[PDB]
Amino acid sequence: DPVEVDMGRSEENNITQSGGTEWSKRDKSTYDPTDDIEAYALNASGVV
Amino acid sequence: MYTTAQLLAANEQKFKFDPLFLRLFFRESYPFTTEKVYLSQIPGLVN
Amino acid sequence: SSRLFRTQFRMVSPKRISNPNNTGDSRNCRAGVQINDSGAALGYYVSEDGYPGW
Amino acid sequence: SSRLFRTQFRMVSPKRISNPNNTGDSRNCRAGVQINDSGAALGYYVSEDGYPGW
Repeated sequence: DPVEVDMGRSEENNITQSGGTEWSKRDKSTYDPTDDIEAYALNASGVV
Repeated sequence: MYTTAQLLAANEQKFKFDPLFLRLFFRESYPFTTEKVYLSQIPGLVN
Repeated sequence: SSRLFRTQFRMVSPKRISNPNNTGDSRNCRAGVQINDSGAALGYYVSEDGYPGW
Repeated sequence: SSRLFRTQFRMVSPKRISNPNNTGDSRNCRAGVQINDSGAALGYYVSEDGYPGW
């Protein structure tokens, strides 16, 4: 039978890039992904 | 009634909190034995 | 290990030893002193030097 | 090198010992007496004579 395992992962830890800023909607030369990775790591509840 | 569950370690869910202000700029501290306090700021401009 | 003797002393004021968080006093816990059933002292809850009191 | 001993002594008034720039008291810098965590004195912020007051 199907058995469910839900760790309780809050959904904001499962970010999708959908919108107008996925990764390719920015120039490779100009943009810096450091801001995005910092924003993602903001809500982590622990040192990454 | 007869499940006999076994408990593992639970989380703690700490809070991201580091002052930097009550440890950087506010090194000084005082009590109040009076109802109010006074602050003096005297400008010095000599001619 | 610079000295041949590793023993050093430190005085403790009576105010420095008290019940943590100024809580109540149970049978085994009285004023920051943990004792057995018969009353023999076992452990102490010494408060750190709170000077200045901030 | 005029003497076999180059060691001298100077007494200091407590009025010459205080927090630099009249700064407030802290956990370790108390009355210009920088101390360790254990409380043992480590350094002193000595100030010269205030007289003459220029």
